[PDB]
Amino acid sequence: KKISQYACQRRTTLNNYNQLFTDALDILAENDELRENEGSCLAFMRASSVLKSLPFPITSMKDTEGIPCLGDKVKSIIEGIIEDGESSEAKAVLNDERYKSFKLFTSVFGVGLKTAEKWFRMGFRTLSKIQSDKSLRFTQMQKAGFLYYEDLVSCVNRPEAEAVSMLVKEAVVTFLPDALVTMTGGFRRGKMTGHDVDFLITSPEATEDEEQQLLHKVTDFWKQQGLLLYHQYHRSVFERSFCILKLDHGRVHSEKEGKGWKAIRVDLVMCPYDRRAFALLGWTGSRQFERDLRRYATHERKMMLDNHALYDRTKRVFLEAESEEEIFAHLGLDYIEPWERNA
Repeated sequence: KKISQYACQRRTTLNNYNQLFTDALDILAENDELRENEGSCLAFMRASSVLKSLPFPITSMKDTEGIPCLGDKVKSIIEGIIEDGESSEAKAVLNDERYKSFKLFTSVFGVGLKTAEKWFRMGFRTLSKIQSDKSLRFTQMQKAGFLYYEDLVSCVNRPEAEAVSMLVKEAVVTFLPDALVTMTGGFRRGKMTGHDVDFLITSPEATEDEEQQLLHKVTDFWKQQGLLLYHQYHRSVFERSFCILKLDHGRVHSEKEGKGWKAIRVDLVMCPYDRRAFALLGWTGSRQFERDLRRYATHERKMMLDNHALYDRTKRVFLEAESEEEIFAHLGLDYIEPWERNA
């Protein structure tokens, strides 16, 4: 069996035998991303992704034979790690001032690349200086990011994601009692931690007006309960909401006070019932698994896959699916479980 270049033709569990290589490659991809070197970034991400799927650790350069997405630049990074136990290249990025600042500024909710470049070019290097500056002005998203900084930079754990899950279902069934709530993202793929909790909401019986208003009702309901700390909606091409919820500690059933609550990033997506298999596939990730799913669909099958449909260009028909298994089968792909999509 020859290893495929597509992550959607590989099984990638959270058991990484090559973390010494993939951690170095992820730093190198992140660096390029923060410099807007998209091509160099995507190239590092594909190499990192293929090594995460390996059932054994690389111990020599010979172990690298037959593996796709392993260019000449990437091979020199691999050899360097085999020789020293560390990547001088990734260590350089870790010591780079632009990398250090961009990673720190974008760690604030509301801060993207244009805001992080602006602050860096003003001579700012710490959040303390940003926050106390009397001339800087911030967006409502950034103020929330600064206000709940420590809680948001703290990992969201599985008991917390479940405590959030209960709050989402309770709020949703108040307006659409037949609605299906599904936890997506890294938590669906078996991750222990995340930076946020994602949910997909859908209703068999709901009308166009009912699905358009549900996220507004859910948030108004949390606002009346005093649980909403921040919210931002985004029109349909799905109805989305990006919140910051107040999560009381008494709601968290873990093995483990000083302020009995934690601010949690929650993302909600409402989708029409007949597009649910596509939305679940699209919102489960990982990001590399999606990119390869769409790349394989286009290059191999002459099909167009997105978050709401699968179109066959040869047959001139949209392909229907009531499940992710049906989408895989239409793509001519063996089914890959959510826990094998950690590409």
